[PDB]
Amino acid sequence: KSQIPRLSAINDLHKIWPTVEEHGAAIIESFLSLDIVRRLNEEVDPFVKIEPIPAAKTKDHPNHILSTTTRLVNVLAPISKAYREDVLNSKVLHRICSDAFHVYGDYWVLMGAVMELAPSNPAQPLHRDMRFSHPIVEYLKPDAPATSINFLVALSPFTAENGATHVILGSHKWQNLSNVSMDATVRALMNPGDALLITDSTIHCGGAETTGTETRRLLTITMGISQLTPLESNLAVPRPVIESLTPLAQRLLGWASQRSAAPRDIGLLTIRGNSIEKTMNLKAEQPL
Amino acid sequence: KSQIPRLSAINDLHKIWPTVEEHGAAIIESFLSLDIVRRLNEEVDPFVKIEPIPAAKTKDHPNHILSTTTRLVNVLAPISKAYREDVLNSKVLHRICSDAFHVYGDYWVLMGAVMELAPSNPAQPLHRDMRFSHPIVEYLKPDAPATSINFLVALSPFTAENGATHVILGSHKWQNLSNVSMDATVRALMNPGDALLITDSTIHCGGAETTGTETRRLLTITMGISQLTPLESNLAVPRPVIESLTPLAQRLLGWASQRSAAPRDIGLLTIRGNSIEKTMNLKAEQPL
Ligand SMILES: O=C1N[C@@H](Cc2ccccc2)C(=O)Nc2ccccc21
Ligand SMILES: O=C1N[C@@H](Cc2ccccc2)C(=O)Nc2ccccc21
Ligand SMILES: O=C(O)CCC(=O)C(=O)O
Ligand SMILES: O=C(O)CCC(=O)C(=O)O
Ligand code: NI
Ligand code: NI
Repeated sequence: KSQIPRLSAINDLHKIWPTVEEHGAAIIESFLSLDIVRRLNEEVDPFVKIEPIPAAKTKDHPNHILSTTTRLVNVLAPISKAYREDVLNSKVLHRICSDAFHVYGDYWVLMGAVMELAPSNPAQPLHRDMRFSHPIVEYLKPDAPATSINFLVALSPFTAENGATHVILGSHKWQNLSNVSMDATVRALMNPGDALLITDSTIHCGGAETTGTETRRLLTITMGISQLTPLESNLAVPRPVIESLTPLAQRLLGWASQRSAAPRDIGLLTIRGNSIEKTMNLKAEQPL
Repeated sequence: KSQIPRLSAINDLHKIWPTVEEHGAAIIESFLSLDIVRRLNEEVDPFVKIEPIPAAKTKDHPNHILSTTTRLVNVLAPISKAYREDVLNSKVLHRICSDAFHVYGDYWVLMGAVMELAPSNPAQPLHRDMRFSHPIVEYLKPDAPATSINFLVALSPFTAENGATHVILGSHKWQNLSNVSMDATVRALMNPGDALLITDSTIHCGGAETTGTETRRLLTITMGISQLTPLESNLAVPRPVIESLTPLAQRLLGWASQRSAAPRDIGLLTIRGNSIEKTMNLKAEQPL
């Protein structure tokens, strides 16, 4: 069985989305530079350590899906300068997203999260994303273009023994799910900064951590059309932080109005025919 | 040809959604009381008068669909006490919406707008709503439950001669649109406070104003699943106004996290497993 296609972020940029469209998955080598990975890790480190279990009793929106050996930290903009500046303005991410979502219109971040898997974390069951937040997605026609995609960025090494992600190639086009098995999977072996890109229909899972010593970390960036509601809110992010961002980054975090691809688009999150950014007089690129 | 079913808001409450489900439209008699209509009208009056044309050059999100003899005013919460208190907490609206959207989960306001049609306003072309903002909706399977519904509330009399809404009964189930004609329509004749309820698949249009003297006004409330992005933003609504609302009204305006109907729902607009309202310490029902 054939492996996940590997593509250069520098050279093969126009080939990335067509590849995912065909196979359901692609590995983007050096999606983030090692410098960006280093700064991202440093900035999120303490927030990963203080994060409780996903289904902690203190939470009013507990995650009952993820294992107790998973830690997930979202709403990264206020935590990480590298995220809000480098990741949110990634030329590669934006080319892929505009290739992917042009049929629908504008796109934004549905969730940007760091996930850290403790030693001996078991494999996740094979799944498609979005089913515990957006039931609407299951009612889309089979040939509907993907309404969200997920960049699974390695922040530490992904190996077969430490739980590298499994994917079933071609499974984004499957309607009958009788042949879903771990026998049908291939692995996303990745160095830090490489990204596995999948769609919301790609059948995949986190792998089993089998060493008992290694901690695997990733940055998962679910990008989706602006017509779908994000899993996370940036409503509580301080205005100085928001005003430090580019207009594009502001749009990605829901601090701007949005547009569909309809020829006479009437817009999303508008205020009596005017945008959020015009109405609130929202500055951009103001240093902290 | 049969007329639009007419139902009591007081007596026939459980019958309303089943009726719309079957026929694509229903008239809810006295959906709003005359007192609520009176206060709503008084409060929005000046904002309708100052509103420019829908496609005004001053706007960065112009509406190129609506006629120059239409005035549309949305983001009503800061304008109208009657809207934000009485309309947003309507027992009838909430029963219908929970009946309609239980398969998907939470719902909210996609747009609440007052529309005023000037004398001699021409008929709109026959259409389905949501096509100039949510291209995603066209990619839903034919049997997918409606993801949004529209309450067209009469704020002045709707008559045949002054442009009462046209609907094609049963058209919410149509896939082939070859028989779409004004010959297939019936009218929503309504007194102020009556509401025409349709789905996002019901083929309908505003009627022709033929008197040359009468100004027709309506309150259009598009309610939709919380998984779809609103056409309008309440991000710029002052915090004192938001904190005056009920928790339910806050949720409807995007000032709360949201839930899907998935058995192990992980939530929408959450902040590291906690809700917007918990994180921002958002008060509710604090008088101005
Ligand atoms: O919690 C998340 N569940 C997944 C689904 C899933 C996870 C584990 C096992 C089975 C299913 C999801 O739908 N979305 C995301 C996306 C980014 C990070 C976490 C999740
Ligand atoms: O501008 C709006 N266009 C309509 C569609 C339409 C209107 C006129 C003529 C043809 C199509 C819509 O999709 N949504 C709404 C909903 C509430 C108020 C206005 C509109
Ligand atoms: O652990 C991984 O590599 C995959 C994680 C994943 O698919 C998820 O949490 O949704
Ligand atoms: O004018 C009416 O009664 C219908 C208005 C309408 O359908 C719309 O503007 O979307
Ligand atoms: Ni997943
Ligand atoms: Ni309409």
